[PDB]
Amino acid sequence: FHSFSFYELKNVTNNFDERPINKMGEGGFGVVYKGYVNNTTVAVKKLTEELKQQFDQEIKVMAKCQHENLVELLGFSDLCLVYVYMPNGSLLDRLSCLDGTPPLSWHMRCKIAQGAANGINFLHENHHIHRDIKSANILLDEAFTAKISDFGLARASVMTSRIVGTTAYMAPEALRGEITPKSDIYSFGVVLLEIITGLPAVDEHREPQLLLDIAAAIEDEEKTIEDYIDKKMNDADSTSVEAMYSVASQCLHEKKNKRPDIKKVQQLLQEMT
Ligand SMILES: O=C([N]C1=[C]C2=[C]N([C]C(=O)N3[C][C]N(C(=O)C4=[C][C]=[C][C]=[C]4)[C][C]3)N=C2[C]=[C]1)C1=[C]C([N+2](=O)=O)=[C][C]=[C]1
Repeated sequence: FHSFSFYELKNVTNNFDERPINKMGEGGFGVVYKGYVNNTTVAVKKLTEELKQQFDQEIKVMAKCQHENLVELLGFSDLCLVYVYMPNGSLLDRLSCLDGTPPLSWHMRCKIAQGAANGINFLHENHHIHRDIKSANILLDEAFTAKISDFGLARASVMTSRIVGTTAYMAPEALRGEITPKSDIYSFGVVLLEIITGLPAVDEHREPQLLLDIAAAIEDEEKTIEDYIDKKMNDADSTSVEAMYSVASQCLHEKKNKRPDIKKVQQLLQEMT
């Protein structure tokens, strides 16, 4: 950790230039900018007291959660969080091949899914619920090691009146204010479908619009997973694919109690390879 000056961060972000190439992404909770400090390329997240909680929620969890499959926080400071730069961005942007990056091989996809499961496993073992598991919050380092980000809106492992998260990924019970680690499982389910299909979780111009409903159609023998396997790879085999799809289907059980725990997800993803 460390305590950066707002002016230093401002200086290394070209006055937080809200224009891409120093900007690199934007959630609901803030904007992310590229920076250089201590000869280290960094990410700078600039973030009513709700927002100030998400800052300390990020610090509190990042103060007591270091794992190979979680992003690393370097410091803080207009509230600003500083992270180690993830040169290969988000799983979402790499699945979509944004900026012309090569399609991820099935081999790398299988590694990213296990990494992502291990990061969720560490969170759940340390009595944290992420509450916003999605391809955009799985980041990729210099070796394409999966790194879970955005532990804002996380909570100790109940109902809330402020339903938060990303609709296209959220469990039914989470959409009704419930807060259970089994919500993280369902959302990871949607991530596994993104990995298999290369399709976004919501596409306004697509029928169906939600990848969730594609999942349901396949369970009702009206679609097939083979017909949805991402065509932008040459190293997929049916066995590993339909084994990963099996994990996603178990993850996407509408009834929370019938979904596996993150430990069983990890095991099933290992058995796959
Ligand atoms: O670094 C954090 N995030 C982020 C990091 C990010 C890197 N990029 C750029 C990116 O992936 N690029 C990929 C390669 N590119 C090319 O053009 C290319 C290269 C080879 C062949 C063809 C094309 C362009 C650059 N985009 C990013 C967004 C977000 C981060 C964020 C947080 N966070 O709390 O938001 C925490 C920890 C780390």
